[PDB]
Formats: sequence, C-alpha cells, structure tokens
Amino acid sequence: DQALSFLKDFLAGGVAAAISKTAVAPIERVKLLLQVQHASKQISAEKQYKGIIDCVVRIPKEQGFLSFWRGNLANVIRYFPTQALNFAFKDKYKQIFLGGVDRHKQFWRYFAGNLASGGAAGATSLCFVYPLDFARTRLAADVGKGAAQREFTGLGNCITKIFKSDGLRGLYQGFNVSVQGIIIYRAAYFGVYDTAKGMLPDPKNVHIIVSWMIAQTVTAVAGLVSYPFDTVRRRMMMQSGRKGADIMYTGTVDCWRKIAKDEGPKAFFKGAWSNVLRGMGGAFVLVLYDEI
Ligand SMILES: C=C1[C@@H]2CC[C@H]3[C@]4(C)C[C@H](O[C@H]5O[C@H](CO)[C@@H](OS(=O)(=O)O)[C@H](OS(=O)(=O)O)[C@H]5OC(=O)CC(C)C)CC(C(=O)O)(C(=O)O)[C@H]4CC[C@]3(C2)[C@H]1O
Ligand SMILES: CCCCCCCCCCCC(=O)NCCC[N+](C)(C)[O-]
Repeated sequence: DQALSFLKDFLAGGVAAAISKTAVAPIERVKLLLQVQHASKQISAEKQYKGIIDCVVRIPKEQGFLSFWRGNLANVIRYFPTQALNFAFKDKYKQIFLGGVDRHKQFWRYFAGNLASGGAAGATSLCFVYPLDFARTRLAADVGKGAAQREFTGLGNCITKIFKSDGLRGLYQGFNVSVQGIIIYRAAYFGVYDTAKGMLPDPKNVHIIVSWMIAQTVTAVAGLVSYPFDTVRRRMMMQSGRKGADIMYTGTVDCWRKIAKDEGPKAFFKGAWSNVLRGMGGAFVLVLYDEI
C-alpha cells in the first residue's frame, strides 16, 4: 500500500513509455508528414515526400538528423497527466458502464459497456492532454530548416502561438473525430482479439513469439480500421492558425468530404503503413526495454 511503491511504479511506467515512443519517433514523424503534408503551408505539392524512404533520406539533410524527434517532447510528457487522470476516472467508468453485467450471459451489453468505458476514459483524459497531441502533430509537420524558418520552435511556443490566434478551440481541433476513433479502435481491437483467441490459440501454450506476433497483429488491424478517423483528426489539427479563405476544412464532415473528393478514398490511409511499423517497433522496444 506504500505510497512510495505506487510512485515508483508510476514513474517506471512513465520511463518505459518515454523510451519506446522516443525510440519510434522518427518513423512516427514520417507517418505524420505523409498523413498531413497535403494540409501543410510550407510543403508545395512539388516538394511533398514521395514516401517513407524518400522521407527518411530527406529530413536529415533538409532539417537535421535531430529533427526526426521534432515534437517528441509531448510524447514523453503525456503519460503522466494521462495516467494521473485514469487513476481517478478509469475504474469508475468501468463500474458505471459494466457494474452488474454478466460477461458470459450478456455478451453485447458487456461489449457496449466496454466501448463506452474506454470511450469515456479516453475523452476525459483528452480533455486535458489533447493540446499535447495537437502540438506533437503541428511540430512534427513543421519542416522549417532552421529557427528562422520554423513554424513553431517548440512545445510551449506551438501551444501559446496557436492559443493567441485561435484561443482554446485551436488547441482542440479534431477532438470529436478522435473520440469516435477511440471507440472504433477499441471495437476493432476487442472484436478481432476475441475472434482470434477462439481460432488458433487454445489456452495459450504456444511460444512467446507467436503469442507476441498475434498481439501485434491485433494492434495493427485495429489501427488500420480506425486510421481514416486519425487522418481527418490530424488534418483538422492542421487548420489551427489559419484564417479566412485559408481554411481548408470548415468542419469534420467537410474534412471527410474534401479528402475524399480532392485526394481520393485511398488518401485516408496516407502514412498508414508507416503507422503499422511505428506500432510494431514501439512494442518491440518495450520488450527490449523490460529485458534490461
Ligand atoms: C482516430 C484515432 C485513431 C484510433 C484511436 C486513437 C488511439 C489508437 C487510442 C489509444 O489507446 C487507448 O486504447 C487502449 C486499447 O484499447 C487503452 O488501453 S486499455 O484501457 O488498457 O484497454 C488505452 O487506455 S489507457 O487506459 O491506457 O489510457 C487507451 O488510451 C487512451 O484513452 C489514451 C488518451 C491519451 C486518449 C491511445 C493512442 C495509441 O496510439 O495507442 C495513443 O495516443 O497513445 C491513440 C492514437 C490516436 C488515435 C488513432 C486517434 O487519433
Ligand atoms: C476485422 C476486420 C473487419 C474489416 C475492416 C475493414 C476496414 C476498412 C477501413 C474502413 C475505414 C472506416 O472505418 N471508415 C468509416 C467511414 C465513416 N464516415 C462515413 C462517417 O466517415
């Protein structure tokens, strides 16, 4: 019950999360650039990154090797407020949406309860940490080659600059679709894993390896299914700071339509492969980390 033990666990978790996310930040930046460069003010269509390889080879000489971690501070910080918030809300939402439900005799009522609980805890946390996700994205998208060409010079600068021009709404652009995404993601994750645990994995006796790959596969699939929601989310974040006729999307719905009509249905998955890689590498660093 030691408050000390709890603090130690809390910090250790924050350290682990900070290491894995920092580790895959380069590939995450590529994912973000490909996903949002269409809505960038600095990237002309001619200078757009042609892909992962074209992207990884260009940013070092274009903006400096260190720029691979541009916007990563938000990544190492988010964990703390996020987990602090879960400590006060997470279990309460579970009790609220799942209390009294028999998991075995009421599959769907349980399923829905699970989604509402995850969705409620996620939206609640985001009410506080979303600006961090916002800045992580806007900084990642910034391709300035030096302090003078930087659209934002850092986490604090991004948040303050946007706040001054758009107020709070600017820092929360894309909030709603992100929550929809959280629910779709959770629905796909549990839906797949559920169907999975049935076929091929009897009382999990298989090697740790296959047991890991399977967990990664469920994550990748859940990430793909909800990816479109992530793309309009980030594209909306790119609107903050813009004014008048400069605004590409007037709302989430307008965003969905615009992307579909101006870029094509496949465009919703720009960066999706990079995202799959990012997720895998992230999980691989944690195991690599826990073993040291
Ligand atoms: C439209 C979308 C896409 C689909 C939904 C989300 C996540 C995948 C959704 C996700 O992560 C969520 O899903 C997990 C799996 O079901 C769930 O774990 S569980 O409780 O153990 O089941 C996490 O819960 S928490 O308890 O740890 O807090 C939950 O985190 C949140 O609620 C984090 C808030 C900051 C939002 C977190 C996250 C991640 O990459 O994994 C993260 O930022 O770290 C999001 C990335 C952004 C999108 C991508 C959003 O743009
Ligand atoms: C277990 C595998 C199931 C197969 C899943 C196949 C996913 C293909 C990705 C679909 C992307 C998606 O969700 N778009 C929802 C559009 C919703 N609106 C119209 C409101 O914008």
